[PDB]
Amino acid sequence: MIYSKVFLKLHWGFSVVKPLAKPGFYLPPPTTLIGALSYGKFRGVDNINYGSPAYNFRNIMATARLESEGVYTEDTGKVYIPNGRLVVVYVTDSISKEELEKLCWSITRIGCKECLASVENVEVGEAKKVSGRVKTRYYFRDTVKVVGRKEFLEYVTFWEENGYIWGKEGSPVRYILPITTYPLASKEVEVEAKEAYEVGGEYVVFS
Amino acid sequence: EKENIIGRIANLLAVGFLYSESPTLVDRFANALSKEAVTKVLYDVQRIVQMGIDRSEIATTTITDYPAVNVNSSGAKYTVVGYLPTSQDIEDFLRMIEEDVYYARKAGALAMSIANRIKLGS
Amino acid sequence: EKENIIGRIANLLAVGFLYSESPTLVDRFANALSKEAVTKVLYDVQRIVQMGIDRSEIATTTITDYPAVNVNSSGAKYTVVGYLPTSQDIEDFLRMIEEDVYYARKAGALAMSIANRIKLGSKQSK
Amino acid sequence: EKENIIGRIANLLAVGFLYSESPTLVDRFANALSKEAVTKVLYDVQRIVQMGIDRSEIATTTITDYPAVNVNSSGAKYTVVGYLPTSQDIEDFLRMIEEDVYYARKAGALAMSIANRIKLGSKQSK
Amino acid sequence: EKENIIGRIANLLAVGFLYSESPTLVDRFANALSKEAVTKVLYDVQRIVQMGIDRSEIATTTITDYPAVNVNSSGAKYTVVGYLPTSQDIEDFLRMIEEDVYYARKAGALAMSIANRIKLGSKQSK
Amino acid sequence: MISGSVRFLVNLESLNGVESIGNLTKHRTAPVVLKTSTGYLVRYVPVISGEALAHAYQASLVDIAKKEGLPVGSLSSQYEFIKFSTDEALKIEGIKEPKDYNDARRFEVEVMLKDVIADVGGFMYAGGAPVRRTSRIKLGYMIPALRGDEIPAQLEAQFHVRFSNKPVAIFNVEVSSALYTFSFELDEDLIAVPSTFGEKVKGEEELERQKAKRVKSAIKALYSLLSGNFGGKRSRFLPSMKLMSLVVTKTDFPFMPEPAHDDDYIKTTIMRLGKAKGVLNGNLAKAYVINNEGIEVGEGVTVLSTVEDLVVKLEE
Amino acid sequence: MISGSVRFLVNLESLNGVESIGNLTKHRTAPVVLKTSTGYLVRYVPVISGEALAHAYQASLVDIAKKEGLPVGSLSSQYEFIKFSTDEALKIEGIKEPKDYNDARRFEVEVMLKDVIADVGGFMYAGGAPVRRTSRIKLGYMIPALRGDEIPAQLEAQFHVRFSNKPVAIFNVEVSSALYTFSFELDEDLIAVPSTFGEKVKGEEELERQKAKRVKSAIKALYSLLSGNFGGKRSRFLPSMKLMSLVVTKTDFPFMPEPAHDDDYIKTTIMRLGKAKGVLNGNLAKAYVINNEGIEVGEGVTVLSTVEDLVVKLEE
Repeated sequence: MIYSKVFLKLHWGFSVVKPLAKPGFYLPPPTTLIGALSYGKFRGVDNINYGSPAYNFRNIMATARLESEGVYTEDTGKVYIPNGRLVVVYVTDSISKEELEKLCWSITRIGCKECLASVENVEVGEAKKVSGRVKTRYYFRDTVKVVGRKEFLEYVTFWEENGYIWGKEGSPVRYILPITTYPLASKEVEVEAKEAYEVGGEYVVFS
Repeated sequence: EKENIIGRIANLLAVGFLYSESPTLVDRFANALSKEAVTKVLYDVQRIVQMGIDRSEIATTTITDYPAVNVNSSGAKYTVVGYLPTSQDIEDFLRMIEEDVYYARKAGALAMSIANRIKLGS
Repeated sequence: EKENIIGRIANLLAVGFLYSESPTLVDRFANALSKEAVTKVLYDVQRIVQMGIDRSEIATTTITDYPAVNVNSSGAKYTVVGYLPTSQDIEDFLRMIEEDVYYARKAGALAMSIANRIKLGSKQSK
Repeated sequence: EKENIIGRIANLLAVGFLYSESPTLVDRFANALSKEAVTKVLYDVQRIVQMGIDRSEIATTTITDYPAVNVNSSGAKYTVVGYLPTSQDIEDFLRMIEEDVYYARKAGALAMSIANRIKLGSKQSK
Repeated sequence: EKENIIGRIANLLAVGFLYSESPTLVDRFANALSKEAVTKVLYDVQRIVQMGIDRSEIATTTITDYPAVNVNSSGAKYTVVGYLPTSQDIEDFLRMIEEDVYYARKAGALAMSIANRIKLGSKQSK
Repeated sequence: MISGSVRFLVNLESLNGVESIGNLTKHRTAPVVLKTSTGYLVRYVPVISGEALAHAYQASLVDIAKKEGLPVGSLSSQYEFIKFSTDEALKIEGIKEPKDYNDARRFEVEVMLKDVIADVGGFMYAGGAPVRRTSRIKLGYMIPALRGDEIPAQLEAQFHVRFSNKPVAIFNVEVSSALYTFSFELDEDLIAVPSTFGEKVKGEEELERQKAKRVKSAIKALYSLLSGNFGGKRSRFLPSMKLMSLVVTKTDFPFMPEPAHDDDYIKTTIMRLGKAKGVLNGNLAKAYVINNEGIEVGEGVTVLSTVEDLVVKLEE
Repeated sequence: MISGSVRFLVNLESLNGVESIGNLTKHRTAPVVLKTSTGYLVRYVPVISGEALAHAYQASLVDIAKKEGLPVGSLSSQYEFIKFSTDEALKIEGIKEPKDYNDARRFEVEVMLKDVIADVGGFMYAGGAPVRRTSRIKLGYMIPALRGDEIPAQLEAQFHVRFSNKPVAIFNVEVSSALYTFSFELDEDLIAVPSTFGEKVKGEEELERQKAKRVKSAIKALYSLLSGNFGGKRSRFLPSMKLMSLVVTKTDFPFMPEPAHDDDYIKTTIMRLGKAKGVLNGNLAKAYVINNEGIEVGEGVTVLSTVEDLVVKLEE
């Protein structure tokens, strides 16, 4: 199981609108993170035999977190965090280290066209699996238990990869975000969980 | 104490509006996006109140006892219930504005509510 | 220390206003867009205060003890609580104005607040 | 060094004002719009100080040690803290005035502040 | 070179003032409105200095080395630091005066500054 | 590809308005958080959206293309960029709708030959068999630099009156003056290339012949954006723009420069260009820099003086 | 197109006013961002709105058109430029409102054959079928030059009294002095040409006949703006104006001269004009320079003496 870390510098922020008034999300879903990675190999093509040129990277695990302060504003929901930093962790085993590292440098935007994001540095390595009590900052699933004080937790709804095809709605999956609503920031939460990969001290929780 | 300061600033804006018969200073205060706009209104409203004081058309009083300000815009007699801000309230309010211009919008909304209630009763 | 300097300049402007019975110097100070306008008012207000000192109509005192300035004008008696600025306060204030003329508006707003509160209290007692 | 020169010119103007009991030279200095008016005041104030030196009514001293100038006028005793300007300070100040007459206003404002503080303290002790 | 000429003329005026104990020639020089008044003072001050030279009461010296002029007057000893003007300095200074009489006021202001500083130091040591 | 980061200085400007309240026209602002020793401060700062820039770019491209004889759509000749979206739009131009998925590519090519703007700008057709085309030019929001501990931007309201001889006439307009920075991307290599898999359809030879002219026109259209011909209210509120710093990179692989929010953003992007070429096995990498505020640049960069030289070098 | 940059020196000035406080009449002020050796700063400086300049230009155009026999609207005959915005103006002039979109062109022509002001300065009609026409002359705010570290501008207040034998009369007036700069741009290739897309409508032949006279009048109307006949409070506060520098460029392609903020803005704009003509495939580019301050100009540039010569050359 290989892991990779990437540091992104945002220009003005990201904007993803909720499916089904056009409110937006607080943090990008894993689908956008996988699509950004897939952009490095499928550049120039928009329809493959027809739902998306991204129904092939569906089994790559990804998480992301903030490192600065921002504000969520509806004026079409947007998340303004200019000059901020984003840390993205990719965990997978489908491809070797070289291919993941090459695709990691080829990220251009997160969400829509205006949400450009440069790349500052990357790291590649081998991860280890643990199950003891850990502290994490990345968001995880709803079914994961919590031992600490419930004070900085929010509930969101994301979709599986089934939504990659047009004319079809993805399955609804609940997610828990360790985020402060105003101002926008990230906080640490202690979880027990069953599977956690150590990617450099900042344990990533998946189930 | 922040709410008391905002309330005293709202009383000053309401007295200035009732005396001048103009909403323009309250509109400028409620739409302020900088400390410059807020501070300019705080001067201009106090300058209007100073003229009313010199003419004896604005005076402090008590009413059943609560502190109040009587305003004569001619026969149109108005009474605003509460205190006017102190120099320390203006200084502490300007410090609140340097942190968050929202407090100018809050004071403007309160001032317009005071003035509207008094104009309706009159 | 910047707030103390601004407060002492505001006391000088308030004393000059109460003694002269004219807002014109405070109006000029609060509307200043250049160091020239600010410096001209700082001279003219101190020149008014100097005449009040020579006539013994402006004097430093203590009141219950806080430092204060007594002002006699047209048979009215006023008391401003606080110190007048030093030469160093004027010089440091002029340096603050050379960086940002905003400090003249802050001092003018404070001076008018001091004068208004004193005039209101004096009219109520009469 | 420009501020030190201005401060020493302000001390000279304050000594001349306290000794002569006349603001006229400081008024002329602070209202100057030409190098002619500034230079004329710099001569006239030094000529007044020269008479006080010859009468032993103006003397340099130290006070707790800071340099100071003692001034005796009409039975009043005043002490201005600081140095008087050198010939080089007058020449460098005149060069500053040839660039910007603003420095005469700055020195005049400082001189009046020094004189006012000393006059207030002397009246309070009496 | 113009400032050096003015400084040497100021040294001549200061030496003449300290030796004669009279400000009258410096007053005439600083108030001059014509080349006639300036030239008359330049003669009269040099005539006073000539008498001091003939009496050996005015002499050139070096002091720690800077050029200086020792002046003995009424049992007082003074030392002016610098050179006296040359004939060429007087001629070039008169040409400067024919263009602008301002240079006489500048030299007079410098001369009075030199004399005042020396008189103050001499009174303090006594 | 071509990437660019540009810094602007604008005074007494009102280009992008927002919803009017009462008798007032308001400017577009966004919230930012600034760090202080005491804590954090939330401030509202004026911005300019990325749609007006796209509209100006498309209008300039239309104007340039109609001079060289390149095909232009009927509704795009008029400055109405609805594009071939619904059936009513296709009816005026005279294009039959796609039959099924397998024919989709053909439809695209036909559209791609009847309107240049639909090619470079991109189009979307909603219906039973949708067709897509991503824009070849990518633009971002114009936000003033958050540099140091001070935001160099303001926003005031101005009062205006109309004169009449029979009073029975008042409005307010918001004006601003900031120091803007914006970045953009363009891919001249993908111009005149279809974006749908399948078998080649008759008519691609015309696209191959027109590729060079379309690329030249697309590159030329950047001059209007880099010269300041965007936004509105230019009849009575004409702004005063000026160029301060500009970095343009031409490569053969994906790359973008650093945002122009710091005082030293050219050295970083040059070093990152070198590092990225080291890893992605690139061949071409060139950087052109225009400097007017006297910030540090680095070594290994050609220094220009104007924007016209930049366009000439890009075309060459 | 004709694009110009002009520098003026004005002393003891008050032509533009804003809301008054007490007995004080205030002068319009705006924030400006200026660059110094220590970085960037924000200052408050008196300015003059461009609407006064537009009103003066339109009044001069009305006078010239009336003198030369060109048609002038009934409401526009009096110096009240409401144009055709409201229904009362249409009723007074006697023009039927448009019925649907297809009739809009006709309405525009009816407006365009009656008042030259509507043709040149544009107009707006709001209703079931809105009609728009952008102005053919573009101006901006009058801002003093932001040169060096010190702004060459000053503002103060003045004291005035009214005499009376029976006291029962005191006011203050704001007066400013500065070195103003401003730029302008007018497109004479679109004068007397309809802007709304549609079919041919009877009455365009008269517009084609009068096009030359309309263009000549529009060019002549710039003399008032270039001379100094604008602003209010001229009865007792007549200002002292003196031209210092002027650059005028005539091109067949879009172009914008450099703002008059730096001492060297003529050589730069001439070089930029040459390179822009080279790169944009133009066919006409001429420049005229009036200099009275002895600054650098360049080589191969026509030098004039007054403004009337420039107007005559532009007309010819």
